[PDB]
Amino acid sequence: DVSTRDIENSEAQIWDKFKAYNKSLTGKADFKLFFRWFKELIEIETALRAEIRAKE
Amino acid sequence: YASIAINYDYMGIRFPMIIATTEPGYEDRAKSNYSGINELGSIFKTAHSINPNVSFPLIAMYTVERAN
Amino acid sequence: ENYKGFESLIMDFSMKKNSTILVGNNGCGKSTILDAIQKGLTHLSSRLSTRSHNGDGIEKHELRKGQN
DNA sequence: AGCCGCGGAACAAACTTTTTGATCCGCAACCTACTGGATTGCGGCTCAAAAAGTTTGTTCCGCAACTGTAAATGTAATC
RNA sequence: GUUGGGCGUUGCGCCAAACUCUAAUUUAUUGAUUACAU
Ligand SMILES: Nc1ncnc2c1ncn2[C@@H]1O[C@H](COP(=O)(O)OP(=O)(O)O)[C@@H](O)[C@H]1O
Repeated sequence: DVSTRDIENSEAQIWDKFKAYNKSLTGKADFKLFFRWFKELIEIETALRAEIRAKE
Repeated sequence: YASIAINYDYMGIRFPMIIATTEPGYEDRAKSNYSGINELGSIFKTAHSINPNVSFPLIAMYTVERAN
Repeated sequence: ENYKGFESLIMDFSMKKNSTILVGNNGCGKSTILDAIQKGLTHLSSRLSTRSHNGDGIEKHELRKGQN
């Protein structure tokens, strides 16, 4: 389960009802989808990000 | 033990190199030394700084697989 | 000392016995002691088999939160 | 107190092995005698497309023994 | 598991006694100390 390979790959879809059936009966609790949902839900609320790009 | 001790030259002072690989155990009978070649690479790196368009040598090898 | 979850830990494993068992809750740090036995067992294996003289080490994320 | 080559690693583009979402085509069904329309429907089989799983070329990270003028020192024991 | 005593088929075997905060001393041509040769 949860590892860097899912969180570090964070960097859209409207989460329709027909989605959550997808990749369900596979056998793994994919934290990557949960993290993407978390990001998408909380993004509903740029200059600093541009500053981060320039400073880097 | 096994060692390759080819020695290079640039129209002047000899710049040596020893490429060695020994099985663990008998370890003191052959060791590598890249002192001269590192120095020569530093010389070319400095040359590229003082003169951006400085001449460099050509190194290439061709096996039988050129046309096959 | 100031590893993942232990401030100061000292343990002594029995020598006349050939089995040690760690028992505790999920969140106490039994995995931490095994992860600390490695990163040193890796170093021992590296210097017993290879000539690399390298291995694992304590990463920045494993530092105890607040310490240095 | 400085940092040699060696070999794993942390990343990151390419291959490469399947997960999915239609499309199709026998293929028995109707319907009635049988190509019954001017029909549907239904389950194996196959399709690239794309979200997942290796594989391979490059870049830093770390670390050892001792260094240029230079102590053989009767016994035991300390750092 | 560790510590001090005793005997001598003594570079240590045995006997007789004790103690448990969760938990055993290692460096020389150096310096300090005991001791012989001065
Ligand atoms: N940077 C940190 N700060 C605080 N706690 C930490 C930190 N890193 C690790 N830990 C602690 O280490 C614990 C992880 O437990 P773990 O080593 O996996 O043993 P186990 O698997 O038996 O539960 C966690 O309880 C977590 O709180």
